[PDB]
Amino acid sequence: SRKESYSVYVYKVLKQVHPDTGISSKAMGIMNSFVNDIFERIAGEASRLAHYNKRSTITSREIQTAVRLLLPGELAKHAVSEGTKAVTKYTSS
Amino acid sequence: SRKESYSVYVYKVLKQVHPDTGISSKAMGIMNSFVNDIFERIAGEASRLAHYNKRSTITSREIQTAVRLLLPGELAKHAVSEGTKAVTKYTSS
Amino acid sequence: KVLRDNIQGITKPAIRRLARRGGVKRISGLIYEETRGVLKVFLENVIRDAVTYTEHAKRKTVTAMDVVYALKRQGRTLYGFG
Amino acid sequence: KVLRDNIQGITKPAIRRLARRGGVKRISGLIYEETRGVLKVFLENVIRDAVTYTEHAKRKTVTAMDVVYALKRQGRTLYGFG
Amino acid sequence: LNGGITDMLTELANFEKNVSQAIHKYNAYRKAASVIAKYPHKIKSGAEAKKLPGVGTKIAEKIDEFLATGKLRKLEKIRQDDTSSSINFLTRVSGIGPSAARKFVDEGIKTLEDLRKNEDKLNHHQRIGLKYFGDFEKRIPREEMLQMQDIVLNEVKKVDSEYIATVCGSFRRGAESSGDMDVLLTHPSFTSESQPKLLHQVVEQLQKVHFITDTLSKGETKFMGVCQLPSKNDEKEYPHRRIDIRLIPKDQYYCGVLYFTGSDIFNKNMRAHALEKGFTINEYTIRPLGVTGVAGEPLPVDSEKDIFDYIQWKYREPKDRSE
Amino acid sequence: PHRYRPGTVALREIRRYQKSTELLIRKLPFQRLVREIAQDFKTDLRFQSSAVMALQEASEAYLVGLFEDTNLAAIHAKRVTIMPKDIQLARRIRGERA
Amino acid sequence: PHRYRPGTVALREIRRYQKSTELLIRKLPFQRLVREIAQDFKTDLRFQSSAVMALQEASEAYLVGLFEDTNLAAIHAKRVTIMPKDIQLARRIRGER
Amino acid sequence: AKTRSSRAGLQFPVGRVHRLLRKGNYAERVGAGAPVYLAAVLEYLTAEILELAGNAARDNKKTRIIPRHLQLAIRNDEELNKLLGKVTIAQGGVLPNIQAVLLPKKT
Amino acid sequence: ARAKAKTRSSRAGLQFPVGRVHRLLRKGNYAERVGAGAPVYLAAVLEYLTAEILELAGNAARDNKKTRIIPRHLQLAIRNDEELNKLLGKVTIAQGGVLPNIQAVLLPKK
DNA sequence: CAGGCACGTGTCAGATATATACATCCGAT
DNA sequence: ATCGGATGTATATATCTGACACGTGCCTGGAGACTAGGGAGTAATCCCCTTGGCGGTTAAAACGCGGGGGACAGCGCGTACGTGCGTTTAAGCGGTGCTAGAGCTGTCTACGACCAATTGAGCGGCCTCGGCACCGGGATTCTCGAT
DNA sequence: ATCGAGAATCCCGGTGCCGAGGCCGCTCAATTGGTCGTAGACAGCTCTAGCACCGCTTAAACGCACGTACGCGCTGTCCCCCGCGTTTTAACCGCCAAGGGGATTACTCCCTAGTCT
Repeated sequence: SRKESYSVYVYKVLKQVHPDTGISSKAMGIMNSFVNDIFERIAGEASRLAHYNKRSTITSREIQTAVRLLLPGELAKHAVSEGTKAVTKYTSS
Repeated sequence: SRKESYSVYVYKVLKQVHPDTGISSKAMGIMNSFVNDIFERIAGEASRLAHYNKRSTITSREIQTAVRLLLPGELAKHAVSEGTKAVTKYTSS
Repeated sequence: KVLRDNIQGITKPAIRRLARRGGVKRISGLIYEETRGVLKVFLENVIRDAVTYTEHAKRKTVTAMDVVYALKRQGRTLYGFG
Repeated sequence: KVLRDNIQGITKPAIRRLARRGGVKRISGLIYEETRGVLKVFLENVIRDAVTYTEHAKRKTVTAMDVVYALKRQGRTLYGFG
Repeated sequence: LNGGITDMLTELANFEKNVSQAIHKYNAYRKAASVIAKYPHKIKSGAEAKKLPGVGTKIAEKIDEFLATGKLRKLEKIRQDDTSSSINFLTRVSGIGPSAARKFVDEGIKTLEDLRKNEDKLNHHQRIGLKYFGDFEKRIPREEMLQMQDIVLNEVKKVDSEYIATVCGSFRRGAESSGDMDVLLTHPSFTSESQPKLLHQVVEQLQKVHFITDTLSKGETKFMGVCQLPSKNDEKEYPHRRIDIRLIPKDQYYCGVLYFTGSDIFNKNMRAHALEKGFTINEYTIRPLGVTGVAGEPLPVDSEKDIFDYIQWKYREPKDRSE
Repeated sequence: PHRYRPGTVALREIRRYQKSTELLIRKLPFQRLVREIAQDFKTDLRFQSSAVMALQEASEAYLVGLFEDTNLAAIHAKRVTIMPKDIQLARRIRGERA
Repeated sequence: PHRYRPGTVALREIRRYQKSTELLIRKLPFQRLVREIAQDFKTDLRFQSSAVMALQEASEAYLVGLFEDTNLAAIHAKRVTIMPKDIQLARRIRGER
Repeated sequence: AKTRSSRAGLQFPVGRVHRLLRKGNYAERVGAGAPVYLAAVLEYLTAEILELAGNAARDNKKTRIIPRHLQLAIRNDEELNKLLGKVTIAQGGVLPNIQAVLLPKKT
Repeated sequence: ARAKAKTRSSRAGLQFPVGRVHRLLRKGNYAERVGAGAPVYLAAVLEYLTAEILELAGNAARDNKKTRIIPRHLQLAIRNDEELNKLLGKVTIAQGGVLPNIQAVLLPKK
């Protein structure tokens, strides 16, 4: 079969931030588990919000509210700003 | 707007176990909330199991394993016994 | 108008009654101020989530459902309201 | 040979090292039995959930994935493995 | 006087059956069509037609729209729909139902030409239905039914004189035509508490004299096939006709004859009369009803007159069994 | 001059407030406090009465639990008078502040 | 003979066991304990090595946290020697009892 | 029987539970036996809560269940207290519990 | 036709895959329908969080005089930060360890 | 699609709860 | 022993709940064999990962023992917190009036599900050399007994 | 209240190692381009209830007096845990077999769907 992972993406992010650093296999696994955990939490919160509001779909607004409601303070604010910038860039085509 | 409540069923259960007593409205709402919470917990655990084992459906086993996971020992054993009896009775007819 | 200070509205006898329900006999003098601070921070934590839930629904009224969802989000599930 | 009395495998120096990493200076003498008891209780609680997990999938080997699932169920969320 | 009203309602339930796959309409619409067809008055308003309770607004609105405009836009739209019309046309083939026609139209098979060109996609039953599409849809005159009944009885007594064969249905009731043949057979050695080759002997004998031309399904109890009368060496060949053979135990044979003789309204009235007389009558036997509704041991049946006497009802000839 | 010993008029109040179910907090000051807290996140907000009642229920239960844990810590420290450091320790061990 | 004062040889190796990240519990006794606990639920069960390692990691982190809370309670109690009653208080406050 | 609940001999609704399982987007397919089993489990838990509340409600010469009685029934039991350890009940009050050290002198 | 392709992650200028996020959201059975802007937003949030935690981990690794990040550095970065520790308060890191913390009372008074 | 019907909601008689009066009974002083 | 808070006992409100009344969306609506295919239950293999065993080395555990510093009990005190009383003041109940916005409904309209067709990205396999683990000695630093 | 002996630890240097990272050969999931049913965005309607205000009414809050008892500092006893040295021991590493278990096909078998009059 094939086991999908965020290894290449985490590596690219690490190179984009610290050009002269490496990472071990166990640290990569921990980073992958952290990414999956955060993704699962945000997706679950968005699904719960959609169910509460009688809606049938999850949009950028639901994910934004979930991010604002999970992450604390300045981390949430910066995540919302970065995501809004990315969404604007994507919708600009 | 017709609300969805468990009122008459809780009252039927109470008459089945304590015919000489009654229940107040606030206690009725508390029982409704308790039933909703337990149902949500069990359904969420069963969905987690079904997604976990790569299955694409929820059967009696998923709910049974959820019951065994959440409820403590005596409660879990009695709930599994009662539910298995109900499933056998429903299937036999 | 604009509410200047209301944390003093949680009076000393109210804290004393709550502590007696908790099961204490003698209460120090800084317990009141410390409890006011803790209650304020807990109310802030719950109210932030409730207001976020209200804003997501494009509503101007904070209903009890938003409050119970905010309470359930922190593991402090509340019964009897929805 | 069915196993017996393996809680004594958690030696006193091991508990002492764990407490030193915890940050205690000096350690009493009656604490080791309590530590062994709470360790046994926690291990039983985790392994019961893990065994229930590994039986719903018709399998006889306890995978680290099942241990991770059981730990996450109790509110531990152990990273690393899987 | 509702010839146009009845005809327009005919196909509406058919699309509900073969396309929408909802029998819970089909049955209601056919009940409404039957009750309109026997009403001896031309309908003027849907509210007047609502006097048949069960005309909930759904039929009343359709009949009012039909009277006002001469048609139904829903019906007109569903007529010009290629998929629905193709499915309906395919379901006219015996063995092709809702699922089969739906799947064929899904893969583009929509006409008899494609059905002929795709032999490998058909079972034996569907192929036989395809071969005799025109013949099966033709009506059967009573003189032809007399000839083939005589042939069937001759062959059946040729197999064994103790056999008893009765052609039931509208032909037994004296109707001038029928859509198919339901022939009922029994054997004295075959009872409810008693040979799996009794029907096989009759089928083989009828195939030997070249009366039965095809076999659709053949079991130990009932046989499905095709029959065709032989031509007198110079006339055009007779169209192929659907013939049914059912083997019934002796203690249930006359009850089966009564059930398959009809008509459906007559059978329903007889069942209601039995129920009000404290008896239950089915396809297979008659049973007494207790005070609490518990059915007892089935009563012995040796004649149709016995069945009529059980429910305290005068024996009625099949010609008088219209209702 | 009928004066009770200090401590008896504590248990006479303990049993009463443990046997009852009253909210023990005046409703209007709590409503004003809730509105004052809420106006810091979004101006011009209006509250359903049931929402304020649920907030009062939750805060009352949380404070009662915190005071129970504070009492346990105080008794563990060989003492019967609760001090703010007892609340600090209870919140710290509970995992709330840090 | 040179003898260190009691307490110094504690804070020393407190620095060591807080700076380092090994297990601090032997593998085989913990494996045998895990197997003995497991056989009470279902007989003849197999364990992956990674499962035992994850169990050890989670249990050891839990014990470290419990000892941290026990030390905090002991310090609050005007005392530097942790006692079983401190563990009982910490477990009761945490909600495990 | 006609209703699905009557076939299983339960008072809780099989149909409503099945509909909630479908709409709740828990899994895109739900087996037939799951809602019956879940209804049985919910019925047993409700019966346990109600019988414990009645055995508590009755004891104060009161013949009507009050949220205080529900709180007493949940807190008094051990398994139910573990099941609902992080749940607060409106107008539930607190168990009567005074520490032995807090009690006054023997005298 | 079929103009030359460019991944939606590259369209949004993100290193993380928005297509994989969209597929996981669809097949995780979270909602009946999934909007087009949600996967991009979620991938941006994940990329920001990963970038922050990796930046602190790299700073700690260079502080410890190493070129390669190990789980100890990740634990140090997570616990040292105030917001990240609050985010991951109930998370245990394998081979992470414990931050050096000795109570002031236990220190030798002398 | 047409019936059959279990819940949802509304209404009023009334068991059940609550508060209000006096006679005993038990921890501080 | 006396006397203010807990008990019972009887009575008079009072009130929120259960037995009817009526509507409204759910809810389930013929049967008896005769084809035709399906998830899977078991028969049969294929690696291969965990189980078990045996032997050799030795870091670690168990055991003894001399302290010395910390746990702990008892005393004294003085000030912080309890109970009580007169007074104020703000909570609480009951109207009275007003409109902001929650809730619902009709109408489309862009939006996401779904399906061919295409292809570039990420996973598996396979090197390979360098950051780091490990060892050894020197230099530096921390700790405790007296001068 | 530092000198100095003694021990613990950092630093520098040397050596080897195994896995982190890079490259190649792919398979298949991401991407494009269309269609088509519909979730909900946007206006319009009610009409419920949250808000503002006022007028009693009185029970809770509060300031102050006064007693008293409990937290805290202090002192003296003693006891038990820690640092160190000596003696087992089973933990761990090396090798082997081995054996049943998770992952495959594969025949068929009761179960389920279609059909039909």
